[PDB]
Amino acid sequence: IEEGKLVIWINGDKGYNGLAEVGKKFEKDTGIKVTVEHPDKLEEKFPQVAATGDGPDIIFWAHDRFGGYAQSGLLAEITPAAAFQDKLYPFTWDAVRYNGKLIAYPIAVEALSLIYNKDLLPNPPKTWEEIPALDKELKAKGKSALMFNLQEPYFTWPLIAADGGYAFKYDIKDVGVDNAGAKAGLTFLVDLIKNKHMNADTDYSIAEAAFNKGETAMTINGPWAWSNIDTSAVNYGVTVLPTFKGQPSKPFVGVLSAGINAASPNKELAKEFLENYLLTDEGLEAVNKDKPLGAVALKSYEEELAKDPRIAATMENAQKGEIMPNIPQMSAFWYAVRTAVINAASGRQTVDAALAAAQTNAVDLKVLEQLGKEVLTEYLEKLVQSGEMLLQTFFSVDP
Amino acid sequence: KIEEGKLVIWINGDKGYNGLAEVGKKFEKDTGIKVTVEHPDKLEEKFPQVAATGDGPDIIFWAHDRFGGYAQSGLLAEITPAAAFQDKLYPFTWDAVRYNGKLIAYPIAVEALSLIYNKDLLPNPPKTWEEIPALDKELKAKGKSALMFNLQEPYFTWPLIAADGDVGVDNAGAKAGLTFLVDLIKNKHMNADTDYSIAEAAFNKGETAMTINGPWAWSNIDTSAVNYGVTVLPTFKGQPSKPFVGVLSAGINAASPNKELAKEFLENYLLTDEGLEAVNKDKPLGAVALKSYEEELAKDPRIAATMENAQKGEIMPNQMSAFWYAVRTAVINAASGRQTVDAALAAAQTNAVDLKVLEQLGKEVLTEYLEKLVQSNVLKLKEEDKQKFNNAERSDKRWVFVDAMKKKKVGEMLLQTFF
Amino acid sequence: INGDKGYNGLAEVGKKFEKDTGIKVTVEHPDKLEEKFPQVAATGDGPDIIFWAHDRFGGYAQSGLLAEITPAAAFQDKLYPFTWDAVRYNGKLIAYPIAVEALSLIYNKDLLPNPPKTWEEIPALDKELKAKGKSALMFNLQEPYFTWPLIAADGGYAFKYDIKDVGVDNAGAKAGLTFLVDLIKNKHMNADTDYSIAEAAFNKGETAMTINGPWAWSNIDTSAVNYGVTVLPTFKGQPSKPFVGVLSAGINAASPNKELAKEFLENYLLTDEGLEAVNKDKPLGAVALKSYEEELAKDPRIAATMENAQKGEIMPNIPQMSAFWYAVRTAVINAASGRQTVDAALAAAQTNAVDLKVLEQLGKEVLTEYLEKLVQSNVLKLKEEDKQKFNNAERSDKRWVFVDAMGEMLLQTFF
Amino acid sequence: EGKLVIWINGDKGYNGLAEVGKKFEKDTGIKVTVEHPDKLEEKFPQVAATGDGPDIIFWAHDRFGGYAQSGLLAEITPAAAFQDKLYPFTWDAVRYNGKLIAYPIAVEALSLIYNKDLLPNPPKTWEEIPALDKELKAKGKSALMFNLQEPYFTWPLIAADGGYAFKYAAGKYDIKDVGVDNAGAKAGLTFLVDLIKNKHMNADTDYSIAEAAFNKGETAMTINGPWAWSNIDTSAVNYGVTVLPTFKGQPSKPFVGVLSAGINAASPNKELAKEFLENYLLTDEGLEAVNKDKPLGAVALKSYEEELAKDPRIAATMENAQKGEIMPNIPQMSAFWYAVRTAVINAASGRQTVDAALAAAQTNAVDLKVLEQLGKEVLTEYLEKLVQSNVLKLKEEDKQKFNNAERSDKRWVFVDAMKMLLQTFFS
Repeated sequence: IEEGKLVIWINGDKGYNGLAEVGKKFEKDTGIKVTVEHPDKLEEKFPQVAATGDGPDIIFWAHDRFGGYAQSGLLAEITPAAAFQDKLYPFTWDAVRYNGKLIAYPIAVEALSLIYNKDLLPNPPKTWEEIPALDKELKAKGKSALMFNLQEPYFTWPLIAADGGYAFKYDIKDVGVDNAGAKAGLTFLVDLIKNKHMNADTDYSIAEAAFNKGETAMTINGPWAWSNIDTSAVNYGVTVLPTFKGQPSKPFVGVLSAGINAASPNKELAKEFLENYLLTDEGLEAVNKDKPLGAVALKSYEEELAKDPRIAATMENAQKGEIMPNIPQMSAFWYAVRTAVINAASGRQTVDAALAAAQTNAVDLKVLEQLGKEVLTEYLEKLVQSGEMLLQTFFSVDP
Repeated sequence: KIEEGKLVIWINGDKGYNGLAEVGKKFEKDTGIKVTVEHPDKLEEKFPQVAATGDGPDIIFWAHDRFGGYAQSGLLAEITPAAAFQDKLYPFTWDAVRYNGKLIAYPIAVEALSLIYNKDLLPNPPKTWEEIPALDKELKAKGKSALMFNLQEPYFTWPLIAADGDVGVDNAGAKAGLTFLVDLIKNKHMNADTDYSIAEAAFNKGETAMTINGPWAWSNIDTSAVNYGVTVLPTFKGQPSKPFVGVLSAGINAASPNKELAKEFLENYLLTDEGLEAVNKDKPLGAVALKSYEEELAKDPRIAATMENAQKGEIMPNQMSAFWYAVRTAVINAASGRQTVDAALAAAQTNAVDLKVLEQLGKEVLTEYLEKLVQSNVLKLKEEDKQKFNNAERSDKRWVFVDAMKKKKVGEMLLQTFF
Repeated sequence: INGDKGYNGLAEVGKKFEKDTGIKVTVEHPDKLEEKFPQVAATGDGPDIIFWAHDRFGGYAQSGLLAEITPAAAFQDKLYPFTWDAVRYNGKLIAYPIAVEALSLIYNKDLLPNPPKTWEEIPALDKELKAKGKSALMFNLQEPYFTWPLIAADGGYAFKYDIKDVGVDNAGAKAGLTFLVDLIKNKHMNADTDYSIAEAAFNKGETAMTINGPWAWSNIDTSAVNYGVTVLPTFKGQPSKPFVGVLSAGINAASPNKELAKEFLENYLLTDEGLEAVNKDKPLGAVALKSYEEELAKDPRIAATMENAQKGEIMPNIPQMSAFWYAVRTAVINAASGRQTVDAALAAAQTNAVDLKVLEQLGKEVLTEYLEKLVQSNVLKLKEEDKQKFNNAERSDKRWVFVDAMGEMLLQTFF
Repeated sequence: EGKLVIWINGDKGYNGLAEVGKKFEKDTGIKVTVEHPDKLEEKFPQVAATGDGPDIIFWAHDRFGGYAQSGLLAEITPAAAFQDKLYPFTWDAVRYNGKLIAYPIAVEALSLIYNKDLLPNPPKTWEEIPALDKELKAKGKSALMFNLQEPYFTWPLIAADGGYAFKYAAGKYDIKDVGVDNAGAKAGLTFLVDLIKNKHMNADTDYSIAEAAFNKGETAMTINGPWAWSNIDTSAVNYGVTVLPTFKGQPSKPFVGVLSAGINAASPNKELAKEFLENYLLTDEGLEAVNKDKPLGAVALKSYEEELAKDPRIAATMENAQKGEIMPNIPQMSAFWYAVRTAVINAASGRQTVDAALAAAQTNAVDLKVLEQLGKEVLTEYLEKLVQSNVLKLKEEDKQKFNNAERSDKRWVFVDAMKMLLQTFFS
């Protein structure tokens, strides 16, 4: 680790030079050089580059895959002014809340939104319960109402959690698929499949191909999919997700966050650059020019971009949507939802039996996984006397 | 990506891939079957993946070091070599390729360690290990050393370790060889930290009289002058040194509709007095499997020495851990001196069988991990592959799974988290 | 033999089997033979024959203690078909069925002169019997040996005809368990009635009918109740599936006389007076031999014990009672307490069963190599030929060959 | 609280601890009842984890360290002025992690016991043992017989020329530094087994074989502690104990255990002990009344040890304890006991050489405990599935208690929830 200057590590999602273009505004006005770098495999270098104290002082990544950094406790806290915590939506600071204090800075926001063909469906439904009758009307014209990815729990969980449902009780303690409100949401979904308003084999590609070829009226996707539906000429709107039993569908919210290192000796100067330069109207648009940040959580700027109705509804779904879990890497809980949807959609179990078995099949999958990690930890500790070769030694030929 | 009527062959860029191209189109001239010879971005792994989904080479060109993984997964078709064409290939050059009573493919080249000496520093090499310390006695007046080879890899050390004489790496004769190896180190005829880079760099500049290497090194040695000879490895106690012998073979896919014409290329065209030399012109094969034309090369005394060394050597181990790590740290500990030679052998043997225990409880825990994934049908894998998973016996479930996963949602991230 | 069946009653061969043959031999009953012979042949020694309950001989067959047995087609028709499947284990017969045991509906002829033949009569007829201060039916529900007959009454047989995880989530176990729990919500029966609470209810005489086999018969004799026993009620046109325990004679695999054990068991023990002599000391109950069983069937309860066993369920051959008992254990208590739905309780207990049995053999595997390492280091100084025996035993039974070597059993290193 | 309860092993002077304990009719007006349950050291941790048990417990110091990691005890509060009245090395014996744990009572170590009618002056070196046994074998006897099966008896000679169990670093016995493979460990070990291969000793002798042969006059010497003394006074031998012989000029180092006591962590009366201890038990007549019943051997206090030292047997016990060094407190000591012993057996059998049997034993030991922890974890996760499934009907207060306990002792907590499922892994 070095002192005298500040740095930044970002990928090719958002403009690598837009941040540079805002980068030298800092050093032009201050004199502290800010190098801006884009390491290949950023999410795979940081806990490596930081655990010994080296690396950046600040850094950028998402909030959904952020459960590998906070667990090793590295990102230092920030005492932002109350006047600063009032520049972004009050619910944004919870997405980067940990142990009680801060862990990074919100910049923008990402969430699933209801996408509908405006010519096929001029007024999209606001209610899940009215789509089966709507679909029957549309299948007589050769179309389907709603087609989105049923394979990944990321898309299907909002409806399963629509009735009094949410990921955690606030921290594991157990898998969160037990509540009887998920029975109601999962029942409705497996019905849309068994009554043939939906197919259980619909993946992301099939749902995307059906919408831009104009074969379906609605689909579930995020701002990342907006690029490919504009190549097609389908006239589409973007609105809030449909409600169920009166409660709104709440998707997962991914938020890019500007964390800063605890081994970082330029703590404050990193605050001055992010708070007073990056995180206001002038800084983001330098970033937003090279590549769009999507909806940004900064009230000042979001509203002027909220003139785009797609970006405004993307955020509206995010404010209601609940925060992407701090226990992730996509396992445990993720495994219980997916196996519950698959077995119930094919009719092997009623939904009551499916998610009850799928959840204890999840917790007992991770007692096997962590058991296997230990014997291999003991394996690895033995040959220390002398990363994928462990696959051909254990997936070898002989028994 | 499969096809009927073409032959596609894949080989490392180690080997002349142009040579096979040279032999390839001559095939399509006398026949009409257009052949394509590529050396894809690292074929050692890409093959098992694309084998399982059915595509890939019709003929795969490789050694019999790692064909364990290929035959038993069952996607390298069985062979039918006529008896009239048998009787030529060395009695032993198949034993290496013969797996599970049935033949996997046909061997081409044979590669083995050979004692490499220059003729400038000493005219005629010593034929046994025990006299090396005495000859080394007066090669330092000039300032030079007699022998430097790689001591880190068991591939080089094991020929001397087991030169004298489950069972285990700890035996009465393994002491003898190991004891002689480390006593050379304590007298500064050799150093425990000498690796492949140091040993080859010293001989190629000519301050070492003898080395132990294979024909893969001869390219760099030819390029760096040094008038050198190649002979049989030094004897220990009276028993010959037995190096690990790789035979480089030609596997053919089991998903290939053209398996008849795949042989037609290897049998009557590839392995001949002519087409063999065609690939070897651009790539030194060392010794070769055919006999009608192995002895042309045997005029070259360098290639003859490796053949005599290969006929005495063992077949490489085909399982890439345990015993290999036992011999490694047994040599490492005793060479640095911090543990007695017999203390190192005892400590190596218990770490080895404890390595295999810790290894195969992981394989049992692993087999349990995927038995749970197939049952929950998290994958939606075809009902055929799920019952076919449950039909296969316990040890091969791991392979039936991943071939029932390369098919297509992916469960490759579930498995790569397990490690 | 053991001390619960006839030692001398079967030792009376010297007076018959042996005289014709000139082959002197005779039994003796070591006490607590439960887990005591698993190793006298683990040598090649041991007796030629052993009798004991069919509970679990499969653990003593794949480990190589029981050879294949020779019943002729004419001799197999001398015993009931269902008892051959008791000792039939992976396609081979490893023993000779002698006597069998099963549940039966215990009626009494004063409250209800004609007992119910189906299960749906008892909710509707329990009414009559409810009011007057009693109850029509009640039995142990806290251990699945009693609850499984009705739960599995509609559906597949599971064990009669590979053994690992047939599964309890079948739609029939729903109908069985749903009907049973519907009996509790209508208060035809209460959720907390195990063995003694159920027997004391019938031995203090405030319930009409019960479920239990022959081992309890004497307790109803002493308490003044006039009862018989009959066949269990059918559930949805299909008979109930009570667990059929069998007493069978297996003959060792290292035995010297493979065919002399068969010639004696088949033509001398398994004949009318052969099994009789031991039935004189013993109420052998229902016997597998159709010839004599018909004469014991004068007792209408042995005929009912038999009839319930013919269509009954064969006892778990392997160590399945580790997962299955537990699978059908936790499924009932979680469902009867209203904590889970019948469907949620079945699939959970199903998957809870096979994933804890996986942990257990895994714990067996790491312990086996833990104990195996202890004998390679000679830390215990095992008299050597107590240690070749350990190294040459089957990788599974190796952990009990190690107990042979020297009661007291420490190992408390794990606890 | 209100009363004082004592646990002490049944082999000690437990009732001699009542005469001293019944003398509490002074200002304390509090009574004590001494109690001697067997398996006591096993039972205290499991019941004191729930907050019950005696106030003070007399036990060897080696297991007090395994207790205090779980916080089964409480902070000690000795004054530094009275700390000196004991022997300063005994304070390091019970000092654990940087703390105190107990108050020293007795010092216990091995010593050379000889037959004077057979052997008038003992040898002071191990090197002259083989020549002395050569003379006694001519007369039908042997020089030395002691238990070779347990490394506690063989450790003094294996450690003379610079052998140690775990190296004391700062306040801590270095666990990556094992001293059973040091130059003098080998020097002591071969000489131990050359005694066995030259037929001077025999690898089959255990404690029972040695004790009977020594008290029947069949051997001239034996190695034992103060516990075996009374059996030798019943014997017909005129015996005495003395220094242990030196090896290569250095004296042997026997393991020094101290019998001492603690004050329960959740105990309701912690200050009430401290007097019984600090002021009473530990006074000249305090230990005299328990040495009255069953002798304590060497005591940490001076003014009564000095009275005891006039009998040369306890003076030899204390002196052999001075050159000996304290037994570590740490769970890895069992891996030490396993490593040293399997090395002795295979070296005494000629099965392996001494350098070879030592190395094969050491990594056998830690590879064995690797399987132990792996066996404890699959067990721990296995019983978690048993209580979470409610198969054995508990919940009430016994279920969340178990689940809130830290994972490491989710076992002991579970089988003290037995208000049955035993060795099901042997089926």
